[PDB]
Amino acid sequence: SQIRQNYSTDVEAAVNSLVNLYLQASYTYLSLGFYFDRDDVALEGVSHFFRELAEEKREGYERLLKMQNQRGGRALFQDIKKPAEDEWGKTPDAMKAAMALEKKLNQALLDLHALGSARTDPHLCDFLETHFLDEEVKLIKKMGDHLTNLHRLGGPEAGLGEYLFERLTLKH
Amino acid sequence: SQIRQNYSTDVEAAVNSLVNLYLQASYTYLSLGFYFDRDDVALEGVSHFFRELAEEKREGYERLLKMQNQRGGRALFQDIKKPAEDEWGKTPDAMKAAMALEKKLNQALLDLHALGSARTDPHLCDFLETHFLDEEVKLIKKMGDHLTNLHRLGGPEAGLGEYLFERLTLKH
Amino acid sequence: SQIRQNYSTDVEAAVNSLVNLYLQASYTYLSLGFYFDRDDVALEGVSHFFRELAEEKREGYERLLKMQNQRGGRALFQDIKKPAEDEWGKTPDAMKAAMALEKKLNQALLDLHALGSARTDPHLCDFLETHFLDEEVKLIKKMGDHLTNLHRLGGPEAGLGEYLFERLTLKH
Amino acid sequence: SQIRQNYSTDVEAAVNSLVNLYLQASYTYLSLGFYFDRDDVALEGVSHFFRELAEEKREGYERLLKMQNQRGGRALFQDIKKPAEDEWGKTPDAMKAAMALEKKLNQALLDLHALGSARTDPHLCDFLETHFLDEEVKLIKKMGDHLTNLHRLGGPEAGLGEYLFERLTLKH
Ligand SMILES: [Fe+3]
Ligand SMILES: [Fe+3]
Ligand SMILES: [Fe+3]
Ligand SMILES: [Fe+3]
Ligand SMILES: [Fe+3]
Ligand SMILES: [Fe+3]
Ligand SMILES: [Fe+3]
Ligand SMILES: [Fe+3]
Ligand SMILES: [Fe+3]
Ligand SMILES: [Fe+3]
Ligand SMILES: [Fe+3]
Ligand SMILES: [Fe+3]
Ligand SMILES: [Fe+3]
Ligand SMILES: [Fe+3]
Ligand SMILES: [Fe+3]
Ligand SMILES: [Fe+3]
Ligand SMILES: [Fe+3]
Ligand SMILES: [Fe+3]
Ligand SMILES: [Fe+3]
Ligand SMILES: [Fe+3]
Ligand SMILES: [Fe+3]
Ligand SMILES: [Fe+3]
Ligand SMILES: [Fe+3]
Ligand SMILES: [Fe+3]
Ligand SMILES: [Fe+3]
Ligand SMILES: [Fe+3]
Ligand SMILES: [O]
Ligand SMILES: [O]
Ligand SMILES: [O]
Ligand SMILES: [O]
Repeated sequence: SQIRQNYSTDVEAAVNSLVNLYLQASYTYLSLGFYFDRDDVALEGVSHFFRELAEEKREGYERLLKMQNQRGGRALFQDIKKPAEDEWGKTPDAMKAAMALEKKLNQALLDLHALGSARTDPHLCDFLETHFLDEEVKLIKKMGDHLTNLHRLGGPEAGLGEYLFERLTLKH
Repeated sequence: SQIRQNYSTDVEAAVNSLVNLYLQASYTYLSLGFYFDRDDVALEGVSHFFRELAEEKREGYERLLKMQNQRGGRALFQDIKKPAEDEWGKTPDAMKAAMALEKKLNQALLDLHALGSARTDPHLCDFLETHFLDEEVKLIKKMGDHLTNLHRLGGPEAGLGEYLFERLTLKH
Repeated sequence: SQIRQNYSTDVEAAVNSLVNLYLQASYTYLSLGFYFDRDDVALEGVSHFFRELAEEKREGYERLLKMQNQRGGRALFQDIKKPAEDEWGKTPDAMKAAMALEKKLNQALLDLHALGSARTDPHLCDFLETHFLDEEVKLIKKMGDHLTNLHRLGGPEAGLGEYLFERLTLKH
Repeated sequence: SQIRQNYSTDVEAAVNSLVNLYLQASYTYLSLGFYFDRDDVALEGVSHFFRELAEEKREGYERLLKMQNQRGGRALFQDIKKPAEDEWGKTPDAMKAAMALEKKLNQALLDLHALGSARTDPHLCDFLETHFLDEEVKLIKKMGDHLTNLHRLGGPEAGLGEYLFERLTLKH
């Protein structure tokens, strides 16, 4: 590139990888989104929650792609692996799947910050600090709070709790 | 003071004491406030309730400090004792702790009115009558009502009741 | 915590410590605030300056407590040590006390950034960088400017300078 | 009176006395007001301060007269004693005269509250508590603050301080 400066081939390839990971997470959220709208699941607020996460994740990869172009990197796409399940169980299960996905995304973000820090790339570090890390922290805190409210509503009287949580906590 | 008039050294020192008591109650409410926002407690409305009480208590001590200055008293600060617990249990427990704290504040207010009455200080008596006593009565009535609603929602099906009360009674 | 990730027990405890330090500074500012409103001190603008600092410091600890909850830390409170003086002298003295307090807060902030940097916690580093460090720099620069204006107004004609500075520099 | 109830002849006569005292204070403030507008005194803000006090004191006696009528008392007027001085010196002197007058008014108010308390007349006590006592406290605190600012501006460079205080503190 006529423009590339302080932009290591390692960051470029790790950014390409994080992009595939965002694409895959978006895809997972899409699947959870339509799943909770099945006539036999029918939890509109849960469906909305996950549709919104698919949308947020898309913004993630679009922003990584834009930063790749701005630094003089070359985007390279791989296949997007289908989501890990085709049925997602009940709200607690789905929510725990989502937690696990967000934890993996967060680790991948932290790993890429560590790497850019190690290649003294402060622009890349700042970029992640600004557009990604706090977003992850806030979102994980929110899923944790959700898991705590579902747990409190679970046990013997499981079905009623799931209805109430979707109705009184999730936006529909 | 060039300004002090009918202001006994006893009232002045008791006002200093009530100030430390307000500081301490504010501090207790702060602690209850963040506690109910822990990812493993996650009761936003309860957290809001107690944050608001911390704020109200701060107004209390600021008003006592201002009246101290207006009467020609000298403020004197002591250490603020940390709250009595670091974990606050469930909503009923926290609410009973709050009740007990408010009852102690009310007794301390009544005691200071008695004392100013005994030093024939009608300004101090009126000041408490106007800015403190009815506030205490209204607030204790509210915590009592809350305790009655939690009791009605308690027993075997404890977790569900706590969710509903936070959702349908507390402002979030 | 179901949510904690990359959050060292050292940062958590140092955050708890910084919280007690903010509580203590807020308390010091409260004391300076009412002091300058005594009928025998009577410098409304100075009183306003310090009341505002008490308020800002409270925002500080509330933000640290919120970040503690978001990271999955557990808040732990200690006693709040009373302010170091009960009488604060003249504006120059108070202002130098405030400078010293802000310098200690700044060092404690820098130390905690160093520590999170050493535990490769970029979220914590960014958090301080964003909500604390520049605030400290701006405020210390402002107290320094104030000290320079008081010095210029001091010396033989001390009392007049203190009146003018409160009237023509501080917001009342 | 067809209306009088729980209204002792002692309160009635003490209310008549407090009225003459308010009339006299109003008269004193009138005198201080025009004095500071003499071409050879020429302190507009000081003049305004005292004119305003004359006005406030008039409201005082009008309110006592109205309450006398409402309780079924009979107003009785005596002569109004001329003010104690015809020349009032400099701002510090006038302000100390005003302080002394307000202290005497406050004592007379406290004495009348004590008396109505002793005749178990809660209406009269409340009336004073509501329309008089806090007004006195606030005003004395304000004169004290003023005296502190004048003192700080006094000494060798007396004339300049008096100009600045009238210009930068008093409303003109
Ligand atoms: Fe959307
Ligand atoms: Fe969105
Ligand atoms: Fe967005
Ligand atoms: Fe969007
Ligand atoms: Fe399957
Ligand atoms: Fe950085
Ligand atoms: Fe509030
Ligand atoms: Fe409030
Ligand atoms: Fe309020
Ligand atoms: Fe408020
Ligand atoms: Fe414990
Ligand atoms: Fe009353
Ligand atoms: Fe009253
Ligand atoms: Fe009363
Ligand atoms: Fe403010
Ligand atoms: Fe502020
Ligand atoms: Fe602020
Ligand atoms: Fe603010
Ligand atoms: Fe001392
Ligand atoms: Fe940064
Ligand atoms: Fe930054
Ligand atoms: Fe007027
Ligand atoms: Fe008026
Ligand atoms: Fe008026
Ligand atoms: Fe008026
Ligand atoms: Fe004379
Ligand atoms: O978004
Ligand atoms: O409030
Ligand atoms: O603030
Ligand atoms: O007035």
